[PDB]
This record gives sequence, structure tokens and C-alpha cells, in this order.
Amino acid sequence: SFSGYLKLTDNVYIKNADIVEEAKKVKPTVVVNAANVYLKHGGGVAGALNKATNNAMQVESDDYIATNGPLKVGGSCVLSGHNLAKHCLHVVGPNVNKGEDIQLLKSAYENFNQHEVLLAPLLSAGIFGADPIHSLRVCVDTVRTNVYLAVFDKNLYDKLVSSFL
Ligand SMILES: CNC(=O)c1ccc(S(N)(=O)=O)cc1
Repeated sequence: SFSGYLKLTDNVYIKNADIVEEAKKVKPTVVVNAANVYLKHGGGVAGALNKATNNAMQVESDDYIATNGPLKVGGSCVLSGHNLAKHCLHVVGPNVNKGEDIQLLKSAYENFNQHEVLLAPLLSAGIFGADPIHSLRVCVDTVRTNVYLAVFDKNLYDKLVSSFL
């Protein structure tokens, strides 16, 4: 199962790791993708996860969007996990750099409650523009299921652990 995680709360764990390498190693039931409403996995965690699937995630995602239309900000969809996980839970956190509402971050984390265990990044962190400290606080106060957070940046991981309340 998951190794080397630091326990933050009863159900939230954190590790300084590349979520792609973590998914390839664990092959969890669910890997969370930091998705946008269009499932266009061009960069960030989405681009990295999609690149690890040899673009199979993008091909599947385009067929999903062609059939269903875009997701809502704060929403999600379950697609294949390809070579990374059984499933990929594509969750759309608000992108502050695209001027989206940061109040939707709690709704985005509520999607995690539909899965008993998940490997996930911090929603809306990184290129999505939100404060990762705020994202971790929303995560621990919203997610009740077992969430194993992978934080790519070592320096951010240390800041997140050292400032955790
Ligand atoms: C392999 N990982 C990445 O390329 C990666 C990791 C983290 C980010 S973030 N969420 O923007 O800080 C983007 C991309």
C-alpha cells in the first residue's frame, strides 16, 4: 500500500512525491487528477498524468467531453486510471489564475468523499493559483475518506507540514 506518508489527521496523509511515480508504484484504486472543465490535460499534474498514460487519458477524456460536455468547476468525473490506477477521479478545483471562485474548493474536495481511499494532489494548488496551505486546510476539513496527498515540491511540502495546524 502507501509508504512513507506523514499522518496529518485521522484520515489525511502527506508525502513529498511525484504523484505520477507514486501512482505507478502503488497503482491505487483511485488517483485524483487536477483537471479543468474541458479535461484538457496540457500541463500541471494533468499534463504529467496524461503524459504517463502515453496520451490515453486525453483520448478517453476527449470522447467523454464529446458525449457529456464540460464538467462544472467543483465537479468531477470517474474515468480509467490507465497504467496509473484502477480509476482516475478528475476533479476540477477553481483556477484562481483564470479568475475562478476560490469558494468552490470545498465542493471540489467533497468529490473525494465518494471514494474510500485516494491518491491525490492538493486541489487548486500549483498552476491553479490557490494558496496550497489553504488547500490543505480545506482538504482536512472536508475530506472524511482516506486521502494520501502527494506534494511534488519539497520546499512546499516542508512549509505545508511545518505550518499545519
Ligand atoms: C511530474 N510532475 C509535474 O510535472 C507537476 C507537478 C506539480 C505541478 S503543480 N500542481 O502545478 O505544482 C505541476 C506539474
